[PDB]
Amino acid sequence: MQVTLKTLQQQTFKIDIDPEETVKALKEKIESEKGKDAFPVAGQKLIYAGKILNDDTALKEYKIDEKNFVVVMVTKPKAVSTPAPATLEHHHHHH
Amino acid sequence: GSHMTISQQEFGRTGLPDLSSMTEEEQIAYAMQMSLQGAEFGQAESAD
Repeated sequence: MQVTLKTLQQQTFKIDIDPEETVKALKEKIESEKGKDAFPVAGQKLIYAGKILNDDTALKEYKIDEKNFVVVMVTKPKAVSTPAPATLEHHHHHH
Repeated sequence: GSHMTISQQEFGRTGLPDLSSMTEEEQIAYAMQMSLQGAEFGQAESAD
């Protein structure tokens, strides 16, 4: 089940998670996909329809949709892997 | 001061910070409002 994710920085992604599993498994997939540096299980929180998801409760209990979005946040730090000018590897053109 | 001493509630913070001014509770309430509005609640304050 391909839940759409949204961040506090207003970035958006998707997570193909098993709806047979609990909210802890959604957290596991987020840590798996984004890495422990961005979103560790122990530091991320999960929010749907204005309510925090209980990690031990199942995904079906909140009727999460694929086209709608869940919100994920991470406490204390706010740093992320920003990009840089990839053109530096050539810095010239055919023109 | 001998003036009327009242103020104008007509104004406020339009564009929220990138979390820099918000407590953990305020960062949470911002997270709530986003998913709540996605759930079609129409930007109301009613969290349930």
